[PDB]
Amino acid sequence: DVSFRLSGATTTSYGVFIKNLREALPYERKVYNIPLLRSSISGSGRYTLLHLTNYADETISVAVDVTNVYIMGYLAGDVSYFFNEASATEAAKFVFKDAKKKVTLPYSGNYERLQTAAGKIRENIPLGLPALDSAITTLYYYTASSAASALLVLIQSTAESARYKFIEQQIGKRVDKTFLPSLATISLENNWSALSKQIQIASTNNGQFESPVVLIDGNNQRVSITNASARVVTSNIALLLNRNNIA
Repeated sequence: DVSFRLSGATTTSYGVFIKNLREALPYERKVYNIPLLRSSISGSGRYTLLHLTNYADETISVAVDVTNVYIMGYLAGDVSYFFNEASATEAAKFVFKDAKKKVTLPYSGNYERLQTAAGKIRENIPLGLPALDSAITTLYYYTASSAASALLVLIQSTAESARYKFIEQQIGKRVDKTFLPSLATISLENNWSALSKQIQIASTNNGQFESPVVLIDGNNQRVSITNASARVVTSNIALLLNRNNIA
């Protein structure tokens, strides 16, 4: 398990949290020195917990599938909450088994499903440490009408930062304020599977992608990634989704 406390949080402590998170995940090997997540894992071993505490010292435990960094649900005291989808329903057989009340959220963890539930797209949902604190509080008290937005903040602040150094850096920089994520940040999130697949193909194709991955750069400019020498591959992506889990 790994923990992150908002009270006393700093750019450095957020980085340490993300490093601990990445290191809590088992990997098959490294491709271009990037950890390759496992194809599959048996029962309980497939999940890990992140204990997140807000400024007010209230904690939620978040269940994460270690093969894909997908969040399954979370626990607040003795009430558990799981996404309305197959993966989460399976996770519930193994995690938070003794919760006294088990709530099924009215949506899956899919970005589009969450955005529709939140009534806002990621471009307009603030991130940064104070945002993560607000999200934790919202989830701890389960204010239903704000939960989808809180989950979008939570997912990006844990899974997306773990997957990309760039995202980790952006979120960790905002300690006493919030910010709206750039199209580049969102582009990274949307293309994690594609990038993961192409990097693995490149490893046995002389660094060449079979199919280009189109991303939006810092200047909102559209760019096409086609090989393992790109900066996104050499200096950003921190975890790779196993090709076996990519359709």
